[PDB]
Parts: sequence; C-alpha cells; structure tokens
Amino acid sequence: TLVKQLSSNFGAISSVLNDILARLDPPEAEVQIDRLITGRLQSLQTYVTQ
Amino acid sequence: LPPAYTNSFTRGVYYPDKVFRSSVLHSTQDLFLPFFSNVTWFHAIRFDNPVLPFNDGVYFASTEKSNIIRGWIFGTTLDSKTQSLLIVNNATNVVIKVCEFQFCNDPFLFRVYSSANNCTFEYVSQLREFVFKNIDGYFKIYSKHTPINLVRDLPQGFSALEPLVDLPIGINITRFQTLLAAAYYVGYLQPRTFLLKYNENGTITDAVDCALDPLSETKCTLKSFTVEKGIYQTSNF
Amino acid sequence: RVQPTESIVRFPNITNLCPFGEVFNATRFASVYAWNRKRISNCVADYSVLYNSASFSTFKCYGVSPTKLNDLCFTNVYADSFVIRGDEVRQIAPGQTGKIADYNYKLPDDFTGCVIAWNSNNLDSKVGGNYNYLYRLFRKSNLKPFERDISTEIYQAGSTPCNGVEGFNCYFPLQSYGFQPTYGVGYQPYRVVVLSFELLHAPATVCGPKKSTNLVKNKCVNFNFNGLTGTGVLTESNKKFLPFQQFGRDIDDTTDAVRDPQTLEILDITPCSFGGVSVITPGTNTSNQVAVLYQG
Ligand SMILES: *[C@@H]1O[C@H](CO)[C@@H](O)[C@H](O)[C@H]1NC(C)=O
Ligand SMILES: *[C@@H]1O[C@H](CO)[C@@H](O)[C@H](O)[C@H]1NC(C)=O
Ligand SMILES: *[C@@H]1O[C@H](CO)[C@@H](O)[C@H](O)[C@H]1NC(C)=O
Ligand SMILES: *[C@@H]1O[C@H](CO)[C@@H](O)[C@H](O)[C@H]1NC(C)=O
Ligand SMILES: *[C@@H]1O[C@H](CO)[C@@H](O)[C@H](O)[C@H]1NC(C)=O
Ligand SMILES: *[C@@H]1O[C@H](CO)[C@@H](O)[C@H](O)[C@H]1NC(C)=O
Ligand SMILES: *[C@@H]1O[C@H](CO)[C@@H](O)[C@H](O)[C@H]1NC(C)=O
Ligand SMILES: *[C@@H]1O[C@H](CO)[C@@H](O)[C@H](O)[C@H]1NC(C)=O
Repeated sequence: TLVKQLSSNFGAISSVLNDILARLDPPEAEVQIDRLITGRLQSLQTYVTQ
Repeated sequence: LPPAYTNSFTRGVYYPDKVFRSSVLHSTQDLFLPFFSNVTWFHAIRFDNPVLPFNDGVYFASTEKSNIIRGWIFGTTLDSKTQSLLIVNNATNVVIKVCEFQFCNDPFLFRVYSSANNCTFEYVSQLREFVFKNIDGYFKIYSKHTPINLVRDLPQGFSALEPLVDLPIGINITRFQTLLAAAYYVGYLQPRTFLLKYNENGTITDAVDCALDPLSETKCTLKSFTVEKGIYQTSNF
Repeated sequence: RVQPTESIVRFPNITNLCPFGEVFNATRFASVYAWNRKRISNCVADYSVLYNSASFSTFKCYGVSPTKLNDLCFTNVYADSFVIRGDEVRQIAPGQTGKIADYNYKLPDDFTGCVIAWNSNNLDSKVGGNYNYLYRLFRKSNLKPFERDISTEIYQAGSTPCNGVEGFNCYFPLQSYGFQPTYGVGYQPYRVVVLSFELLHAPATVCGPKKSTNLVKNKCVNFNFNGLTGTGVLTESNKKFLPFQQFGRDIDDTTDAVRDPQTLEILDITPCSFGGVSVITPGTNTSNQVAVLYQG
C-alpha cells in the first residue's frame, strides 16, 4: 500500500515529478509540488504509526 | 424471418492499452462485452442486411469459408447530406474512404453509392473477431482470427484481441451496416470494469467480470482468482 | 548515490515543417460560429519563430510553459482558427461566461494548449462594410466544450411558436459583424488561433527540434525516450515485446522496459544502487579511528 500510494495525483496535474519539473517553471510548479509533498508526508506518517 | 439469439461464452477481451506486463494481475475500466451476453444472430443466405445500431461499440464475430462478407459502412444518415465512413476489402486491398455518399438501398457486391461529392480522408493499402470503438475522434479496430470446426454455434474459449489500426476520423456515429452460406454475430459493448491475468510471456489468459455475480465480485475485490473459505465484505447498497 | 555521468536522447527522424504557412499566413478566415479545425502531425514545431517573431497581441496559455515547448514530445496537436471582436478575446478561457464562451465556443476546464491572438484590423476593415463575419447570439443551452453548431432556425423567445416567420418574439440566431476602420480598438476584429494537444498518452510523432545523441549501456545515465525522463542503467532485455507495444510496466506501476525509437530494440532499466552510510566508532574518549559501512 505504501508503494501504491505513489501513483495518486493528490490534486495535481500528474503523479510523476519528472512531468512537473518539465512543461512548467518553478513559479507555478511549486504549488503542485507542495500538494504532492503533503500527500506523501501523510502517507509516510500513517505507515510509520501502523 | 424473426431474429435469432444466442449466448457468448467469455468472448471479446482485448488489450486495453499498449503497455507490456508479465505475471501480474491488473484491473481496468473500459468498454467490454459482458460475459454470457444476449448477442443477436443473423443469416445472410432470403436476405438479411439490416442497418444495426452502433451505440458505443460493436463486437462483430463472423465465421467464413469462401470470404463472403466484404466490409462495413458507418455514418448517420447515409444519403451524402452528412459525413460517412467506408471500409471495403476487395481481392487486393482494404480501401478506406471518408466522403459523402448517396448510398443505395441494398449496397452489396459494385453498387454502393450513387455519387461522391466532397471527400476528406482516403487511404489505399497494397472464425474472425472484431471490435470497433469511437472515442475522442479515433476509430480503433481490434482483430484476431482463429480457425474453428468444432461446432456450428459460437465455440466457447478465451482469445485475446490485438490492436490493428487507429484511424483519426472523428465523425458522428450512430448506425452501421455490413457489406455482403454466410452468418455473423453482433454484440454491443457497455462500460464495465474487468480483471485481467497476464502470463509469463505477456498474453491475456483469463478474465473475471467484476460485477457479474457475487463470487466474481469477491474475486475482483481480493485481486486473486482463488478465494478460500470465509466471509468477506464487498460494498454498501 | 552513484551520480549519473552522461545524458542521452532518442527521437525518430522528422524532416517536415508543420503546415503553419496556411494557418497564420492565411489569406482568409472562416466564420467564428463555424470555427475551423485542422490536424497537425509528423512535423517539427519550431516555436522560436512564434514567440520570438512578429508581435502577437497575446499569448496567454496554461498548463505548459511556453519556453519548454521545444523540449516536449506532444500528441496530436490541434489548430483552431476563427475571428472574434476585440472585446471578446477575454472570453476564450476555461471558467468564462459570455455569448461566445457559452453559445459559440467553449474550452474544457483541464485545457492544455496555447491560444494566440493578434491584430487583424487592417486586413478585415471595409469602408463600405465588412459583413462577411457571422456570430451566434441565440441558442437553446450552453455548448459543450469542443462542439460546433451551424443550425439556422428562428429562435422562439417566448410563446407563440415562430414556425419560420421571424415575427414578434422571433429573432434570427445569426448576426453579421460590421467592420469599419473608423471604429474603436475594442470593436476591432481580432484573428485568434487556439492550439490544443495531449501529452504522453500514445506513440508520438511531433517532438520539436532536439538533436539526437548516441546510446550507452551499463552506466548510470539520464535518458530521454520520446519525452520520457528517468535515471538508471540500460541493459540488454530478455523480454518479448509484441509489435504493438512500446513500453513495459511492473507491479510498482513504474516503467522497466522501453523500446528504442530508432533501432527498434528493447532496453531494461534498473535503479542505481543507493544504500546507506553508517559509521563505526569505539568512542571519542578512547581513540579517533573509525570504520564506515556502506550498507547493502
Ligand atoms: C435475448 O433477447 C431477446 C429479445 O430481446 C429475448 O427474446 C430473449 O429471451 C433474450 N434471451 C435469450 C437467451 O435469447
Ligand atoms: C479494389 O479496389 C481498389 C480501389 O477501389 C482498386 O484499385 C482495385 O483494383 C480493386 N481490386 C479488385 C480485385 O477489385
Ligand atoms: C461540398 O460540396 C459542395 C457542392 O459540391 C461545394 O459547393 C462545397 O464547396 C464543398 N465543400 C467542401 C469542403 O468540399
Ligand atoms: C449524431 O447524429 C444523430 C442523428 O441526428 C444526433 O441525434 C446526434 O446528436 C449526433 N451527435 C453528434 C455528436 O453530432
Ligand atoms: C512463452 O513462449 C515460449 C516460446 O513461444 C513458449 O515455449 C512458452 O511455453 C510460452 N509460455 C507460456 C506460459 O505459454
Ligand atoms: C508568412 O510569410 C512571410 C513572408 O511573406 C514569412 O516571413 C513568415 O515566416 C510567414 N509566416 C508563417 C507563419 O508562415
Ligand atoms: C532514421 O534514419 C536512420 C539513418 O539516417 C535510419 O537508420 C533509421 O532507420 C531511420 N528511422 C528511424 C525511426 O530511426
Ligand atoms: C576515558 O578513558 C580513560 C582511560 O580508559 C578513563 O580513565 C576515563 O574515565 C574515560 N572517560 C573520560 C570522560 O575521560
């Protein structure tokens, strides 16, 4: 389940950071990267608690 | 002569995309032909060439020996007022045209259209199972041919369908008609979710309908073709 | 982490130039209600002669940064051309209202593409009247995105069905623009073109200018395969791709096999070893010598 949580948009436009770094410059890629970071932090905390 | 009916036995499974897998299970949500469907049976030999609806996909399975069936036509009104599609396979090549045709009452094999006014796309080239779809303006054809002599009905077995060609046509579709011993089956697709099993080499070997009967639902939920004794939770009504 | 040494790119051969000669240099434009559509493929799209060329009034576009355009492999780019009034240029956007944005031409919310508009007053102004441009004003309901309608029926404003009389409470849905040079900039006709495209969803044929390089194996490198990016070593593959498959995926839903777009050979990719670093010490009170353990 921890592995599979890496294929979710979490509200972004893509689930891979390599498609966010391209096609976008930092100023508006930052928000989507933030969304991905928040989702993956939540997943990590849940896994650690279990 | 009133139409006849029969039942397909786990037929019409095609590779959903162009991604390779091996020895893994996978769940997809796409248009398929439900198992144990009520498919219509036609006999062309007394004439039966009715225009049949094309709702969101047709599984066309035909058994042939002398190559009696020629092709299909696709369109809305078929009177050159709108755009029409043509796929004709004569003894040399598979002609594909997208023009306005004044189709005849009984187009068979060459009395097809009275005239061709405006043309947009053309193409000229150098047991059968077919699947046709129209999504996002793309016409997709999946096909695979396997010989059979066992029964005069539709044999029961599992065969995958490989992608053949995708034609960027992008026209409005609601109806179609075949171009003509000969018999063929017509089945309609509808949105379902399936579970597919890939073998070591990467060929589909089995499938399970996720929402056919409760046991198949549990198999789909567990992502396994074998379920042991116990009680499992599925969903909420 | 083993630092990648070289970077490689693999693209097919493309020599044709995209048919932009009849798109931007078009002698005449179609009516906006019956907007034009064109399919562009099998060409290199050089955007250095679009952004860095004749001054386009606006180049507002979302989803894809204009600078990075030349470095992505697109998927079936689309070109739509029509003419709208200067006041109507703002309506061409997702989440917009107005007669043009609701009854004429609508964009989807997740629209990825670039819209271009430039001044077209001189070529579309007549002293006697340029009435060749028609616009939609009355229609039943909001148009669905990327849908075109050319129906011309007498709209029924209220009761008393028209039945083709165009009487009271009966108006023609189509009206003609009147374009004089002796008008305002807000009313000035604008030539606007809309580009819409997909991204990494099928085998691609448009990639832009990018010089191909050689290929290396058994070394941690950065690779670009039809726009796909990743880090890992390239090795010979023992899998059996079917002639209709261009990628390979695992349980982890990450690519592990890729077919070379030039030599038609499949390659396996595996991650560079990372591990961890641990330090073994007997205490700084006794001695200072330490031993380092590179795990796994
Ligand atoms: C299939 O459909 C026909 C007509 O809708 C109906 O008469 C028949 O009972 C259905 N089932 C089978 C098994 O043919
Ligand atoms: C098949 O049709 C094409 C085009 O309609 C034609 O060029 C070709 O000669 C035909 N072949 C036969 C055997 O009729
Ligand atoms: C369609 O046909 C009509 C009559 O032949 C012709 O006037 C018109 O220009 C044609 N349009 C196209 C797009 O070919
Ligand atoms: C296709 O044509 C049918 C028949 O008039 C019509 O009901 C339907 O709305 C059309 N669909 C599109 C997408 O044009
Ligand atoms: C895979 O293909 C090889 C060669 O065609 C064959 O020997 C082998 O039996 C196949 N594997 C399976 C599971 O069918
Ligand atoms: C239009 O034509 C001019 C020469 O008349 C040329 O310099 C320019 O590049 C052309 N623009 C396009 C988009 O083809
Ligand atoms: C491209 O050109 C090279 C040589 O110029 C050739 O070997 C290759 O087959 C061509 N096609 C592709 C897809 O690389
Ligand atoms: C450090 O080692 C010495 C010699 O073994 C010992 O006398 C001393 O107590 C140790 N600890 C400290 C804080 O010096």
